[PDB]
Amino acid sequence: HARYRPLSLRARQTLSEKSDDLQYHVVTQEWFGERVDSFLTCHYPQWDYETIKRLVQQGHIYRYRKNGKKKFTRLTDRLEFDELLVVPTRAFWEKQLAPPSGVLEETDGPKFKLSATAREMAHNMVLFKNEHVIVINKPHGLPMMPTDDPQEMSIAAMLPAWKFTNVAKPVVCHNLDRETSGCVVLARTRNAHRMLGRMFVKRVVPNSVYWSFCVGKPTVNYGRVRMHFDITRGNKGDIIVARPSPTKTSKVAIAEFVVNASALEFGSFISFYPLTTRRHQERIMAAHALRCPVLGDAKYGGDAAFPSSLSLFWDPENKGLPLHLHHRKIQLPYKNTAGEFICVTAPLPTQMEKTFKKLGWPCEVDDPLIP
RNA sequence: UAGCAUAAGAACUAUAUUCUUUGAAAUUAUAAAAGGAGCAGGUUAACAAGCAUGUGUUUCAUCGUCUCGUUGUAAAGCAGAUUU
Repeated sequence: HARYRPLSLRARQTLSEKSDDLQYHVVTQEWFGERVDSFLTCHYPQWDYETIKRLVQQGHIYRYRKNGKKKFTRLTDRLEFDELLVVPTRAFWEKQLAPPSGVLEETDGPKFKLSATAREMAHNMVLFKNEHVIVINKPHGLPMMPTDDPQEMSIAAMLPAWKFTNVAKPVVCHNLDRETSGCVVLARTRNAHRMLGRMFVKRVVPNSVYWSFCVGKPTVNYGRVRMHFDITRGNKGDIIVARPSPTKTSKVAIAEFVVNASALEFGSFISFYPLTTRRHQERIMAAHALRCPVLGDAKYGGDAAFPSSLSLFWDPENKGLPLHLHHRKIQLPYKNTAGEFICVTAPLPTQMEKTFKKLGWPCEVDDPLIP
């Protein structure tokens, strides 16, 4: 909810101590030795153990031992005689600036019906599935989140389709562009989502690859690309200023590009291994840092991503050419029976398969750079 | 402020007494100042009851979209580097 401001540690402590919306449960003879978690579970049936643990471990719920200081306790610590246990209230969470933990609130929303054809499409889309995670081959044209036009299809909309024998639908762990296809990961459970979210933040060891067909050939076969973006809002779209040097408000974008095989100076096949997440880092780096736009990228390589070189295969005047960028070989923490991590791949889309076949290069090949 | 001068034989001498006289130093000492290399820290940054010019607005992030909007989070979150 709104009216929640970012608070430093001192500000949070000051607000917590000043607020009068606190309930003090006395520890009597009957609840002396009872554990904190059991006491809270008994006294707050409406709350969930997740909320209990979050509050206790983040300090929103504490105890006062008459010691002149508020002790912050673990869930496994025993209580004591004639001591207070301070717990906030709905008033504490709402009528002030301190935001609550993202569980205790009772927010809810409606549902949405899906057609049998859509469910079958989702089932065919699914690639890998276990008790924790799903990896699906998101197509080219479909978007991930709802578009500026509410009446449009989306992966978020289709999410309930692959709610296999689970009460709650999975949650997307990361998002792809509306023009890029390939693997996308869904966490089945909330704990799985929290654990797997640490993969998609900025990292130094690549775990996924992007196969791209780029017009032109970079001067070097393998290398690293680093660009600092200063995304800002514009009239309708957003401006993306890219610079080589850092800046206070800029965000870095790092990738490792390997030219798997280049036909000639006209076209090339590149693999991008990103160490960072930014709006359109792969496309921007291919277009500017490498000076080799993707074969279907009109947003950056306008009139240059559609070359007359491949007039025999693709019509240069057909601006609807799908982007020749494909997410592939996402590596997951979960291992297999052989002891090695699970690397889920996605088959190349129709256009990239056609281009590879026409150039004579094989399509189904294992990328050793992502073990 | 009233009281305090003066006094001649017993010979090293006894914890007892607050008296001989200061009531306002009207700062600025310390020379002055600017932006490759050296040392140190941090790299799990710094800031955050915010921001913008009384008003409008959640924070940070998941590679959305052309304003709209899904999800997580309220830190287990956010700069830059992660090489031998």
